Amino acid sequence: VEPVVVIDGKGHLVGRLASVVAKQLLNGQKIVVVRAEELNISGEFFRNKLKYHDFLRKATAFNKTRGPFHFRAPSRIFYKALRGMVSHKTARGKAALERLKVFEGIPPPYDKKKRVVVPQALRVLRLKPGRKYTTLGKLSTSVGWKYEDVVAKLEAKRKVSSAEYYAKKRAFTKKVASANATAAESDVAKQLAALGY
Amino acid sequence: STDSIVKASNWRLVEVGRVVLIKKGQSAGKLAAIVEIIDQKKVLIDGPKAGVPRQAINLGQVVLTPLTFALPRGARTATVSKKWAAAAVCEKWAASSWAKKIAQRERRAALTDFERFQVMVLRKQKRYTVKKALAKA
Amino acid sequence: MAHFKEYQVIGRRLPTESVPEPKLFRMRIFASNEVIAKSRYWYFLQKLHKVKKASGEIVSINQINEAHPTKVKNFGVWVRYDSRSGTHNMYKEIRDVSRVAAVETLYQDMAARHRARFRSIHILKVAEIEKTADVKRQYVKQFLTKDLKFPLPHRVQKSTKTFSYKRPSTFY
Amino acid sequence: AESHRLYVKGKHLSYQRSKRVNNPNVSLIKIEGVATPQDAQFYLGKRIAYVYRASKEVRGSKIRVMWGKVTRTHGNSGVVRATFRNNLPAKTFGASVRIFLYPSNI
Amino acid sequence: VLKKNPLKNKQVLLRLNPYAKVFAAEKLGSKKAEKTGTKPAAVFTETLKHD
Amino acid sequence: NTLLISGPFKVNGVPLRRVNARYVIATSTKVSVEGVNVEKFNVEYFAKEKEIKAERVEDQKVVDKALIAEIKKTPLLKQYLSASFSLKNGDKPHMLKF
RNA sequence: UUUGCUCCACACAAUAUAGAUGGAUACGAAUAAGGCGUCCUUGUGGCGUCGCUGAACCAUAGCAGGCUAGCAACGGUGCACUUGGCGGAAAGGCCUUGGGUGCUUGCUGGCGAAUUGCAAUGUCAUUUUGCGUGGGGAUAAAUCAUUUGUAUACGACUUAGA
RNA sequence: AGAACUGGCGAUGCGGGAUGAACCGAACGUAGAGUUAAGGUGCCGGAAUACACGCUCAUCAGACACCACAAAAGGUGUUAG
RNA sequence: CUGGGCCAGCAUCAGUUUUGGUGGCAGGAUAAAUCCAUAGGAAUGUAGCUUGCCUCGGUAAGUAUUAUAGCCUGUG
Ligand SMILES: [Mg+2]
Ligand SMILES: [Mg+2]
Ligand SMILES: [Mg+2]
Ligand SMILES: [Mg+2]
Ligand SMILES: [Mg+2]
Ligand SMILES: [Mg+2]
Ligand SMILES: [Mg+2]
Ligand SMILES: [Mg+2]
Ligand SMILES: [Mg+2]
Ligand SMILES: [Mg+2]
Ligand SMILES: [Mg+2]
Ligand SMILES: [Mg+2]
Ligand SMILES: [Mg+2]
Ligand SMILES: [Mg+2]
Ligand SMILES: [Mg+2]
Ligand SMILES: [Mg+2]
Ligand SMILES: [Mg+2]
Ligand SMILES: [Mg+2]
Ligand SMILES: [Mg+2]
Ligand SMILES: [Mg+2]
Ligand SMILES: [Mg+2]
Ligand SMILES: [Mg+2]
Ligand SMILES: [Mg+2]
Ligand SMILES: [Mg+2]
Ligand SMILES: [Mg+2]
Ligand SMILES: [Mg+2]
Ligand SMILES: [Mg+2]
Ligand SMILES: [Mg+2]
Ligand SMILES: [Mg+2]
Ligand SMILES: [Mg+2]
Ligand SMILES: [Mg+2]
Repeated sequence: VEPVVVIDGKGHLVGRLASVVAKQLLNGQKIVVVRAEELNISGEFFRNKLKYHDFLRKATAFNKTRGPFHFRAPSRIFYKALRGMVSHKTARGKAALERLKVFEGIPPPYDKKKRVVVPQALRVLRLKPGRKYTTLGKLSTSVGWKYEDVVAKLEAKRKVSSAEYYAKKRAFTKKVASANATAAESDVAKQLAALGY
Repeated sequence: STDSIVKASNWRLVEVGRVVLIKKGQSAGKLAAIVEIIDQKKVLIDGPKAGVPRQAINLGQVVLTPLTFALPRGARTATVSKKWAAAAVCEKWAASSWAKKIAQRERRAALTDFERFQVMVLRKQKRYTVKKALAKA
Repeated sequence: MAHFKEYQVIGRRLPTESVPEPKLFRMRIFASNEVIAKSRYWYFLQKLHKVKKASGEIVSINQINEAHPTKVKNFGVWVRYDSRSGTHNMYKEIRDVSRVAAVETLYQDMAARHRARFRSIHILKVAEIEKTADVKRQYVKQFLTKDLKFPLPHRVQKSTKTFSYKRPSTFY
Repeated sequence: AESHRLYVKGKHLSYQRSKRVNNPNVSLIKIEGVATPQDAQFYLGKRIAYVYRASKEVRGSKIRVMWGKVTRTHGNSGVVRATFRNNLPAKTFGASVRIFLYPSNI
Repeated sequence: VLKKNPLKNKQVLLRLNPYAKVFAAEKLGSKKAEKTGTKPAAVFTETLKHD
Repeated sequence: NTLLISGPFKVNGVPLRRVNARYVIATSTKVSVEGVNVEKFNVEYFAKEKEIKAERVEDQKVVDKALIAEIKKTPLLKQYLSASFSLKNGDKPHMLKF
């Protein structure tokens, strides 16, 4: 129902966004997730830092290379939650996951593309108020992610541009209004109104 | 401007006479009026004009509208009716863009294929003169 | 245990030699159907008198509908209930529009707060509180003020579709 | 006419299956726009078609079609069941499928 | 060779038990009771609404 | 069991033709058909005896001229009748009207 | 080495495809608050308005969309051109100038459709890879062997030789 | 380690309990359509991110019979009594 | 080139089934309510009244049970 679906990762809860994203792929939907750094996890920071550190302390004892890999950046923290919900060792699964793309900050193509939200994974809608939660970027930087600063830099810089863009656009529709009026209550106007339009 | 400025957040209140849009069920889409408060999540509503039977309702399955009128707590249906009429509630309702959007929504849903076709031909005609206007100023 | 109903259950010991026509007893019973109602009659009747149903009969079952089902009222509820370590008496208030409603939430409450399942709870007495400010428990009393009104902050509209093209608002 | 389409767009989700044993004989289908058993009743009986390509051209065309029909509803969420003349490939899980308006009863 | 059910297939319904013919014809799957006026004694309803 | 159909031909290329009832969405809209003969057409009429008869081509014109007469009465019925039906994006047939 | 070699147009035989079939339609942010409009002290400001879903918006008529005559615009859109700019997060895209040109369903005409016989089976999308035309374009190294010992079990490494 | 009655395993696959002799459900000719059981329906995974009232925030929360343990003792956490 | 063989669509049926729409009856406190009538009555006390305060708009207490809102209980 859209060739590709860009999701603004922001304000979403990992596991729930993960669960919805993962079923989309299995059904043939191409999903690309942006701004993973501004993604949430229920529970206060210290907790989820504690958790990640438990993930951290596991590794093939005889060869730390073989053992579980500990990706740190948000996009891949999220890819983990996601992959855990796909049958990723099967052909089908590998295919599913190849319909997915996960970035931190929103980086070209999609810079100018519309992103959406997933209400049923929207932290604000979801978490009870007062309940402590975690921002994924802070967690990541905390366990080794190197690039929060840079993403912040590039993101701000982009938000600048995107503003002048929207401001232009918000003004174009001003112009579209000036000429909307002249026709707004013309005759076909009242006529289209008859049929719900 | 040296005043104390406090953004006074302005909620729809659950109160006697607060009128509500019923969301789900046998009386879905109809307007009722809150008559008395049961508890923090339950109320006693009644919508005589709309044909919604006086009942306890779960505040969940009803949406509070901004419309509120004058009604004495616990009023029986009969006077609930008398006051709603007096209040010109229905009138105010149908005047809201909330109401009209519902009806537009309703109208499109009703269009027959041929009708639908015409809407296109007229949308086409109105766009011509609009793109025109647009390209002039 | 479902949608509750109240039943007048009337029964008597079976008739005999010495007592042609024995004394009729009645209970009000909140059960969800007749078969349970009559069984819960015989449960108590074993514990109060020493009748077994084998030697008795059920003279009538009648459903006691609520008188004024669309009049909000404040019920007082007296409960005997069993816990993991003892058995206790309670009193609580429930504001509702009918007796049968009151009981449902009583039974839910006993179950949420004290983990008491239906079996571990006798309903002693349920009675409308005629004079307001005979209302004893605050969680009801705070609904009894003049010109009561409250808001319902942070409203979470359930979405139909899975993606939405606007960041939602919680603004009731 | 930018559009030419007279079918409703659909996905091929799965075979009928338990937790650990599948049934290739029935196929579960997700019909775009349909969200409830109530709704999905409308498309019962209708003709499904999976359309695929191939190298070895047969009928002058290198396009082939697997036909079958919607047979009953599934679950609570507009999902629906289908038998095809020959069970669908299974590589097709997540592929698009076509749900037609005939046999029409409108 | 094939058990036909009488609750569908009116024919085999009619083979077993006729009267169905008159039953249907005379409605009486409906049919109203005749009204009466028996009102319950005061003691009856005192006890209903008792305690 | 089939439905005699006509278009009309001059309106959108469709002939007086047979079509199965189960492959047609009957719409809500309707044109009067009182003044149209429609008697001579039957099974045998269509019975395949490449090269179209001069009868068929004539009958078409007879039937059509009346229909196009009645069609033209109402605005855009003719133009509608010429345009082809197709499901647009997010048409939900299972509750569209027609 | 004797085939050459690379780049732009469309051309032909194979080849493959996790699955086109009107449009992936760009603020940021808050959610016990905000969007849009409008004014101003340009701000924790004034007034108005909106939500209760994208059930939107845009596009959608024409042999799978033919041929043909005009009217009213001077708009729309597509294709190659052209004037400026902007984009490095993977910018490989965006805005803009001036014409040209196909179409234009904003509107009014003149034709065409059948017999594909009552559904099957009827738009063809893009990957590669070989050859083919003609146009532009470029005219190298690597390995073996030999040699150094900053290297070395063998390969490998590091040097050197017209 | 050793008896009692019954039901099992052994000799028996099948659906459930991830896993598994013995639990739950249910016993088996080749198949079609339907309905179920025990058990489940965020995603892995077929099936409501269903409805409703409460309770709970754990810098060691918790999450389902058999079953993969926890006690005496204590808390001005919080809820009801 | 028709007839076979096979495959398919539609129609009318039979057997098994699943999912809707709609018609007529029965029972109960011959549902309970609403509604109507009447009796009584209270407060989260409607109107008036009294009273300081007042921007003379109205306010706050006191009185007063329908009045310039209404509600509750019984009976019919
Ligand atoms: Mg979370
Ligand atoms: Mg982790
Ligand atoms: Mg380590
Ligand atoms: Mg597996
Ligand atoms: Mg940038
Ligand atoms: Mg005990
Ligand atoms: Mg007990
Ligand atoms: Mg299945
Ligand atoms: Mg478009
Ligand atoms: Mg505002
Ligand atoms: Mg829009
Ligand atoms: Mg034309
Ligand atoms: Mg034409
Ligand atoms: Mg053609
Ligand atoms: Mg002209
Ligand atoms: Mg030309
Ligand atoms: Mg077909
Ligand atoms: Mg040496
Ligand atoms: Mg046993
Ligand atoms: Mg042995
Ligand atoms: Mg066994
Ligand atoms: Mg286990
Ligand atoms: Mg047992
Ligand atoms: Mg898994
Ligand atoms: Mg599922
Ligand atoms: Mg804490
Ligand atoms: Mg136990
Ligand atoms: Mg305690
Ligand atoms: Mg032949
Ligand atoms: Mg049948
Ligand atoms: Mg009255």
